[PDB]
Amino acid sequence: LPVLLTDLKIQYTKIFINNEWHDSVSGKKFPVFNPATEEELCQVEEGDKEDVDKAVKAARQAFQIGSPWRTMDASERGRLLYKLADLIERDRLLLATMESMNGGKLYSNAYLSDLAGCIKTLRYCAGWADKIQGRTIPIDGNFFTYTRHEPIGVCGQIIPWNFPLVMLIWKIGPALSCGNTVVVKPAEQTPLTALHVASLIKEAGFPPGVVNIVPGYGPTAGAAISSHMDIDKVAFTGSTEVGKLIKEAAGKSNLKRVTLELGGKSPCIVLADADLDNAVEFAHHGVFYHQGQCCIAASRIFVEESIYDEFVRRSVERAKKYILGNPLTPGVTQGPQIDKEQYDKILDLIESGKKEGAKLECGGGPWGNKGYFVQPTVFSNVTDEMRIAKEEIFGPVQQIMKFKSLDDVIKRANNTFYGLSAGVFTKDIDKAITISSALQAGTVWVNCYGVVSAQCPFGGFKMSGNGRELGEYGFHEYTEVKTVTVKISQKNS
Amino acid sequence: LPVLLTDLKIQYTKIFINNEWHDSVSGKKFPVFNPATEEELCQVEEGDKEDVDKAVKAARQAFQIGSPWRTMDASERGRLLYKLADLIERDRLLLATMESMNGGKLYSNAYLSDLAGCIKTLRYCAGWADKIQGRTIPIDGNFFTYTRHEPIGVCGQIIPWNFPLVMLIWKIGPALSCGNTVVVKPAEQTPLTALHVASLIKEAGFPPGVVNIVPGYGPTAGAAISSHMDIDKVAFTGSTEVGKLIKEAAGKSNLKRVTLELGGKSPCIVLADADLDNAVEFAHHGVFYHQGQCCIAASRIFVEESIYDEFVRRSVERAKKYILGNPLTPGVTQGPQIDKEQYDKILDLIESGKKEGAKLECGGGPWGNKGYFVQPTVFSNVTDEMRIAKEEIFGPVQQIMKFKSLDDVIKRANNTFYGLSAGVFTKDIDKAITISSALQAGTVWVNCYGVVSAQCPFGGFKMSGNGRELGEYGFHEYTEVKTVTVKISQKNS
Amino acid sequence: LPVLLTDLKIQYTKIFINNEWHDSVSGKKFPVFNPATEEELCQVEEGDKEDVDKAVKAARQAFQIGSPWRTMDASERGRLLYKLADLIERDRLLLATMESMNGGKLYSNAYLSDLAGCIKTLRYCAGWADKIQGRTIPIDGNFFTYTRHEPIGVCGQIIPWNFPLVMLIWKIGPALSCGNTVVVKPAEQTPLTALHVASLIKEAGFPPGVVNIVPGYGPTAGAAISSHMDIDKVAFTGSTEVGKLIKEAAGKSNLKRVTLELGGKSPCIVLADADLDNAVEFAHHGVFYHQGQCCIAASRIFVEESIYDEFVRRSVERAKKYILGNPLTPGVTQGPQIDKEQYDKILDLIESGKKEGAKLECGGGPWGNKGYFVQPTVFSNVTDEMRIAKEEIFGPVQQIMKFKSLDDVIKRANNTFYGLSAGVFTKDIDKAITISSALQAGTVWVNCYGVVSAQCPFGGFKMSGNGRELGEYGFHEYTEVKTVTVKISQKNS
Amino acid sequence: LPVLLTDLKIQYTKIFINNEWHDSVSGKKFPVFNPATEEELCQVEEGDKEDVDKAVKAARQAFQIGSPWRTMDASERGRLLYKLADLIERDRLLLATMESMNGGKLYSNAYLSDLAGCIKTLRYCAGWADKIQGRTIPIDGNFFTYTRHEPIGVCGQIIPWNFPLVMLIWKIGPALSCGNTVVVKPAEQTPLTALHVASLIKEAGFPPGVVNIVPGYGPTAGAAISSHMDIDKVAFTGSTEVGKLIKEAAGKSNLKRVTLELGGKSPCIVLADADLDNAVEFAHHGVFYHQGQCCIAASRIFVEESIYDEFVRRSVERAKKYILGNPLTPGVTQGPQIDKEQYDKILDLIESGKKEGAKLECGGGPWGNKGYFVQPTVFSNVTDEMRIAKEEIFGPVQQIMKFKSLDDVIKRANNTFYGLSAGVFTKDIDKAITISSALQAGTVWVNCYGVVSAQCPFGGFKMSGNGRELGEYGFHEYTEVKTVTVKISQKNS
Ligand SMILES: [Cl-]
Ligand SMILES: [Cl-]
Ligand SMILES: [Cl-]
Ligand SMILES: [Cl-]
Ligand SMILES: [Yb+3]
Ligand SMILES: [Yb+3]
Ligand SMILES: [Yb+3]
Ligand SMILES: [Yb+3]
Repeated sequence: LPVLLTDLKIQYTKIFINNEWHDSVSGKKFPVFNPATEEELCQVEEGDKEDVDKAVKAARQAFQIGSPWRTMDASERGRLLYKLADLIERDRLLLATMESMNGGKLYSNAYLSDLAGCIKTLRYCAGWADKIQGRTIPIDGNFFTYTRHEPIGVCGQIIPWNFPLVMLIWKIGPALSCGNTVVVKPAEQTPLTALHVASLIKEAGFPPGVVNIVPGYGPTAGAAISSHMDIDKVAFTGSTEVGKLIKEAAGKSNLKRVTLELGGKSPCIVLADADLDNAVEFAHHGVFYHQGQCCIAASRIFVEESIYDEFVRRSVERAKKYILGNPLTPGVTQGPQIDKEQYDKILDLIESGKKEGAKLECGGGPWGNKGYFVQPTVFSNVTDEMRIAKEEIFGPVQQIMKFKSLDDVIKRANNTFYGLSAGVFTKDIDKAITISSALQAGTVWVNCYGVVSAQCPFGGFKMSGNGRELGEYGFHEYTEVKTVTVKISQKNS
Repeated sequence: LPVLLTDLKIQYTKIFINNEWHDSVSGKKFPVFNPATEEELCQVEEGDKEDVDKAVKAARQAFQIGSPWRTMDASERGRLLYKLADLIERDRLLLATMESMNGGKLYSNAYLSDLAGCIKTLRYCAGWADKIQGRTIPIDGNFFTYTRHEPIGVCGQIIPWNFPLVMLIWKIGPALSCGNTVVVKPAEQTPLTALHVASLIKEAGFPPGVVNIVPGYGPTAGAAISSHMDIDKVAFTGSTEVGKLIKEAAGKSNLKRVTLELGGKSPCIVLADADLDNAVEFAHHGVFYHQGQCCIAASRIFVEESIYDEFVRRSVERAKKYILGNPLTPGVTQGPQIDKEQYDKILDLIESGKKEGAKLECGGGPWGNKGYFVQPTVFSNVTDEMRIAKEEIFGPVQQIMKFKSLDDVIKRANNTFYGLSAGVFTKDIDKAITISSALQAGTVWVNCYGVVSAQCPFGGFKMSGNGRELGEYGFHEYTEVKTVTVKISQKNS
Repeated sequence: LPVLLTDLKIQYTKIFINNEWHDSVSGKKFPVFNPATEEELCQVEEGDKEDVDKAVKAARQAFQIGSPWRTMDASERGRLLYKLADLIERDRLLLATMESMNGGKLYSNAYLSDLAGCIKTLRYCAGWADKIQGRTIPIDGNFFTYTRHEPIGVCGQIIPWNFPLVMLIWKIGPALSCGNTVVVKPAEQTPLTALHVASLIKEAGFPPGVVNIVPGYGPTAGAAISSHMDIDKVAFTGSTEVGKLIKEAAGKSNLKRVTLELGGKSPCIVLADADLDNAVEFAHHGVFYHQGQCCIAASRIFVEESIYDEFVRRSVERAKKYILGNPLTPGVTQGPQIDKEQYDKILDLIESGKKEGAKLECGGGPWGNKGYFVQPTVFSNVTDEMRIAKEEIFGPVQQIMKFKSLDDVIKRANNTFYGLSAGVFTKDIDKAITISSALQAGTVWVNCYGVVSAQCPFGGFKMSGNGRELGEYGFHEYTEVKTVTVKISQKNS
Repeated sequence: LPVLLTDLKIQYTKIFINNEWHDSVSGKKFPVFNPATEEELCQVEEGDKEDVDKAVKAARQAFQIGSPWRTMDASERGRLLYKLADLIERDRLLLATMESMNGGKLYSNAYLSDLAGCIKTLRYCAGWADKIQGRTIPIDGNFFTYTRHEPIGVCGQIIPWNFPLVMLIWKIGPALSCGNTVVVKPAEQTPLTALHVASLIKEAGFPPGVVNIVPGYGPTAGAAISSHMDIDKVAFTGSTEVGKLIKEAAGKSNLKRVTLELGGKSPCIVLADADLDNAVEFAHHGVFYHQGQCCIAASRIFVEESIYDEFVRRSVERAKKYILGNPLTPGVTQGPQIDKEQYDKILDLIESGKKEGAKLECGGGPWGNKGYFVQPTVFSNVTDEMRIAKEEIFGPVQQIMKFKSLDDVIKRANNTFYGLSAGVFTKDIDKAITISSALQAGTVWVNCYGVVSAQCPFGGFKMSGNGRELGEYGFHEYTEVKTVTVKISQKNS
């Protein structure tokens, strides 16, 4: 784990449009904070409807027929993306520090996991650019028919604060690989890494207007994107609540395409025959990773009666081993929550757990004199009606439940409007296949949890999302199919 | 062209749920009319929110893990669909008569085109049932990862009145092939063919609750479908205006998946080098087919200056050759519009053409003492600002425009919020490919128009739709991808 | 199990070319026998090089550009195949009787398994006809590039005697679905079902010359096919020995494409944790099905030491329960071997088992006064060097071996030039996945054996074959890819 | 066009096995020559059957289950290939010089075309590594079935002398991307670039034994590869004559898979309406590129009568503009033929053209006092029976023929056992599509010629080849499909 041997200096704080740095039309700025100290890190230009309009015009112009981005070889789009990955690799130390400092993310994770995933995902996407293909089709009658899988056009992309850099790349990688242009609105909490990446997009040689980055707030800049009459598609990751507003606004405006990656209340099912230590470790990591600030948090763990007490005991032992503090210090194993609103919501939910009669096993309160820290918390004897069993906590709070009937626990696992992911722990082949088939979740892990790679599509069932990101399948939502049918004198097979 | 040698008797008029016939919960009925005579044909049970709720419960139960529809071989779903096609083929005379009588559709077309397309499309879809496949994926790390392309679940399907039988099959064929269950709401104007098909679904042996058909009105039964908290996906074909309401309601309710096939204002571009007679014939058929009541109507025809006068002349000659009347009588070549609302809208638009200074070449008024008939109408010297150049008419009204610059005419062709289809007429290879690439339309025909087959995906760019129907690509919107990732000791390529 | 209530009458005995029945050019005929009685059933026209030449000219003419088979809609090729399946279904009783009588196949199996598989496979293939698609490709430079997946042309298809009807359809179904024309040479032992099917091909309405059937001998008619200068592809199922001659002759003649489905010496690995009764039953059925006359016979069963004695005991109990006799009589559970040569080879191999010191558990000799019957035979304590452990027996002879080390048994399983299939019996998820990955076999069954369906590709590793049949992947070997690259002024994504 | 500013020094001349440099088992060496001067460049170790055996053992060991190459992430195989491309890019000057000096290839072409194509193709292949996917399949019955697209194993790859570096990468790129190990035998005329690349394979960090390079002769080392009992697949590019021997030897040995890219006698058809200057230029470049030493040489140009004289005139003008000499000197536009055998064959064929009565328009003899130079030669009034119209010349010799009937000229174009490529020159959409459909050739160019890219599959019909290289489709011949079918209690869609 190497480190940045010089203090981090912030440089890019302006709106990025047509590969140039712009002040906001209003001239207004907004503060960016460090969640571990509660102090301001810098001021960033506040983009609003006027700044989004400017970005969309730039993206539209870069998408015009005959433009450099439209006419360059698909393989050259791929080359630009591979170059961008090499540049992010070059700036790995500074990006990981910036991510840790701005996002409250453990530095070891930011460096070893987030930045590695960013680079790997970009390289994966670069490889697809010249492999996106349409079809020739044996239509009835004397015609030659083919399809083009064209880019859609201008894509508005709203990035969350939990994995700012990784999610930036999950959105721009496929969009750019397919030949779209983008208007990106990073989270108001975490715009800094995106703006540094914008500097590298310019350096890599992307044509101007292909990527535009407008920092600002959700209700202003985000709503402007979702309601814009000349944005062809919006991609959003965040709360199911905002996802509903995005989908509504797309309908009311211009029927723009929508992909959504939203909340979860993901279940694990631990059968009596499971490797118990493996299940305890993965379920733990599943819920506590990045201070519980993952959509796929394993937030309902159902364990068969006969191993339930042992599971809870081993779980509690594991949860008591954390060292809270500044995420930049080596040996620290839990950072802060992102901000006050999230912090408040987590404490309010923990209070309902206590009140509604869940058994508190450890934690259950705040920590420290500054920073938005929550003690890692475990609740056992949780029942399905409790707030902590129904609502996404997005904090370091583990719920452990008991079951005796597999039919019943699958019904309980599925009894939610969420459906992002699930885990199944068992040594039985038949159970692994049949339970994973029966769970209403977009990703099911068997004897593991939280394994996400560029090669696999990822997305939710039900209210956890619309569409998929990554893998071969995820590229589909960044193309628009055009059928061309040509009259011919005589067709032959 | 054989005919039904006995008078048509109407039999199926009730709500179809769990393969049984139900009265409406309210007990209310609504009238169904013949648009050629303005007389009532029968009374049909009026489904509302209570009847939709009943249908969705039935569809949900038929979709449960372990149910007959979920556990039967994919190849058996295909067999049921091929059986259903054979039954529709058996009842071809009666279905085509019912379609002609109820829908105002020329009988020769209903028999030779609509019913043939219904049967062919069903047979095509039947063939896909056991060919829908997921992937095994070479994920990073020691894991085995695969995907399942599962059915989504309960699909609400809202069918238009213009092609009631064909569009019923375009929706149910793929949905059922993929293993979904469906709640169908046929158009209030045209429920009769759908209910007859329901009788054949029962006869073919589909399990109960797999297909449920609830006749009724858009604002009541349609809104109930779009806003239902346990419908996983809604598919709608109709006006862009209603499409916007559907997408809004999906967002506000349960974030259900939405596919929309909506209006158009589709352009044709006729180059000076085109086979003129071929272009005149296809552009004519393109706009006048089924009394102009096609989403893909070729409603803006741009013709190069030097051949423009000849094109208009030959167009007018062709448009003056129709015989209006009852669509059941042999030799009749134009039937009525579907209803009063459509009729009014068409006459009001024709009035704006005259008023705003378009040149009326033929037609321009109503016809007859009964039935919703409009004279076939041609306007030349149309300009881009006129109501008839901007708004979907959905009537027998042809607009012919002049151009001299190809750059300019592509911009004019694309200058609309619509984007369903387009036509290009030229003998030049380079022009055919480059113009078709530049047009923002889901289907582009070259030297033809209106060629639609089961093998080709069909759908709109921009506000003409979201998603695609038919072809390999159209099956994607009736599946939900689940990724399963299994921990293993050691992976090998 | 219904039966033919009238004595079977043989009708079609001539060469089938251009949908007409031909005598042999020489005028010669050859006898066809019943293997259960050793008596002649009829005389069939003996096709030779002159008759193959005539068939290839017919197939070539039916494949010419502009011919009915080349110009008909892909969907119509599919319709013809679905019609042919309906006709085979209609003649199911007579075909199953003919198969049983001619092939020595148990009637219950012929009716319930072979004929059902024939019909299902044809219906599967029919579904692919209009779903075979090429690609549009984003090539570097200003070009439009697409591919056509064309039929190859005239395909010579050499069918084995073990599953004459099923294998006829495995070859012609995909070939015809893809738009090829075929010259078929059924096994000299079993030409009768193929000729009846030819009568149904004519009845279904296939254009003449699309399917031609030339009965005759391997060294004459088969060699003529393999060495023909105007056959584009040869498909052969049979012994690895003949497969080598076919591949050699394709190289020496016209470099025709070759697919081969050849012998096996397929292993099963039974782990100590396996469901023992399930493993015993599947391994038994795996080796004894159709008198052991299956390429995939489970002819080396490796069982973990601790359950080995119990496995052998339960295996022997199962093998002693057969009733030998005429395959048409209800209750009979083992028919004869196909002919003298196979019969001799089986007895000679059984003699080596005894001689080389394998432990004979049951059987080990001939049965009856007529017909080519072999007692069902089990050998335990078999070692890897014995003839019965190395050579394909193609008879009712089970070999059971012991192992203690999983590493070692995988090496033993793989230590063969064969590689058609394998079985793994275990309750452990990790073992199932890792063992199946490590086995060098085209199909690996887990906790089952011999499960073959139209939807799955099937074929060998190593000397068990070249290429795959059936599934999506199997259709590839019946197309030829043509790339078309068109110069254009300017490409756009 | 930058150049190597230091004299080229040859370094790598030994056999490359397990990432180490080996002398030949015999200790023998063979000379390598410069074809422009006829002088020896160096001595290289002569690999024979003993050296191939050593290479195959190394490749087999690197392919064992549990080895680094088998267990590394697919994405890491891709990374190694992208690294190798970066290294070839770094050594571009030296590789292009070595190619020019050893291969007789014009330096500008070697640098700007060959090396660029090498790098681009490697980068394309790198992108596929983690995108090779199998399927999950909805089989009949209660089973879970999936497929693995595994690497085949040890691939023997025999590279031609005409494009030594490009063809090396066309073979190793896909093979390695798919996870195979390789034993490569470069052409005896041109081993030097391959051995330098081997040095870069070691530097990039490929595991030992994954790539092994054995220089030597065709009849010894090549035959050893083709006949080896433990090589799973052989890929060969070269003469159709040797291709036949390779396919024969694969059949006689171990039924190894064979892909062949062989000769051509490719036709162009120039219609009267074609852009004549464009057609003349592409047809010229098509036949004369790299001294005519391309499999796809446009060696039969059929031109419509009315433009034939003008075409010949303009062709002859173009062919008279070459400057022959050493391919390293700027401004030189034609290098030597590769060796004496090729040189002799070309002069002998040119002599038949004169003798059999073709009209000699220019050239027709040798050039210079040293080097294997042939004057660029044009023959008009060529007829279909002449040796120069039937046999692959593989030299700078253009044949121009006359036609009047399009039906007849397509028959003439197709009347050959070859089928690699073809060109069609016309402005007519219908003709372009229908002629390209009717030509029996693997690649058809329209209004261009010789356009080859990594994204497009390439290969022959008929005796010009078996299989395809490059594009998505070309990756298929470097995988082996394994079906895994798992018994389950109950399947659900
Ligand atoms: Cl498509
Ligand atoms: Cl997928
Ligand atoms: Cl392809
Ligand atoms: Cl597959
Ligand atoms: Yb505080
Ligand atoms: Yb009226
Ligand atoms: Yb005997
Ligand atoms: Yb000389």
